[PDB]
Amino acid sequence: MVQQKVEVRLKTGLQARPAALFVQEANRFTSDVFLEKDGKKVNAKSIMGLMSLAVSTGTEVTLIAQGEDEQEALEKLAAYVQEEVLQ
Amino acid sequence: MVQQKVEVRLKTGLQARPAALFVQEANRFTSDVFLEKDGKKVNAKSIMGLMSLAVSTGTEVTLIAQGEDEQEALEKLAAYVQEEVLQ
Repeated sequence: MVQQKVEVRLKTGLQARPAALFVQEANRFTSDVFLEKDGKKVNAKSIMGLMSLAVSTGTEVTLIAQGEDEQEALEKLAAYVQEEVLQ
Repeated sequence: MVQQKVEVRLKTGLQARPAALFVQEANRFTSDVFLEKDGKKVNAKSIMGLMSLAVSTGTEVTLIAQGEDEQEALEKLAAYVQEEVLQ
C-alpha cells in the first residue's frame, strides 16, 4: 500500500446534489436566474450550467435574477448558496 | 434585474470532464486507487465516486494505491491530479 499527499490542480465546481437542489428552489420562481464569476455567466436553472462554473467552497460569485418575482427569488437563492436558509 | 455577490458555502468537487479523464487513466491499473480527505475515501476509478469528495482547486488530498502496480499508479495519477506535464 502506498500514498502521497497531492495538491488538486484540477478544475472544481458545485457538486451535483447542491446544484440540483438549487435548481429545485429556483424552479419555484418564474424569474430567470444566472451565476457569474470572472466574465463567465451560466444559466442557474441548468444543473449542467451551474456545475460548469469554476468554483471552490468559500469563493465569491454573483447571483443574478430577472423576472416578475426576481426580488423574492434572489433572497431565497442567496440564502441557499450561503447556507443561511430560514426555517 | 437584481444582482448580489454571495459567498458559496455549498460543497464543491471535481468537475465532470477532469473526473472522467482521471478515471480513464486510473482504470488502466490493477491496483485499487482512492482519493481521501478528512476521513472520507472515494474510488478513483469511479467518475461519480471521485466527484463525491468535497474538494476545491488548491486543496491538499491523499492519493492512495494498493496492488501489484501501485507505484506506477501513484506516479501517473499524482502527476494527473497536480496538472504536471512531461518535459
